[PDB]
Amino acid sequence: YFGGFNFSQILPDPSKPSKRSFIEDLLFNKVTLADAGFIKQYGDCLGDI
Amino acid sequence: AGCLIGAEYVNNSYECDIPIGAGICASYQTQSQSIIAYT
Ligand SMILES: *[C@@H]1O[C@H](CO)[C@@H](O)[C@H](O)[C@H]1NC(C)=O
Repeated sequence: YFGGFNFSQILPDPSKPSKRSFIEDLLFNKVTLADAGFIKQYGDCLGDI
Repeated sequence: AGCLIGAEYVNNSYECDIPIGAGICASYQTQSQSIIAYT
């Protein structure tokens, strides 16, 4: 309770494991990443599919 | 960022001394003298 101000969309929620707010979830889903190799990818690159 | 050879992972948390990768740092700590890796 903050005097009637509603900060529920900007404060995080512990339901999801990556504790991001609603607006942060929209901003992260909106930008489509190029899926670079910042995660290891050579096991994917070995299996030709 | 790959895998580390020569440093033992611990379940602690300090400030970052030598940055390795996605949230992992390494340091030279007394607890015999050895190199440890931590988040
Ligand atoms: C505004 O606050 C109420 C609690 O008084 C909450 O139930 C509601 O979900 C909030 N609005 C939004 C859009 O989350």
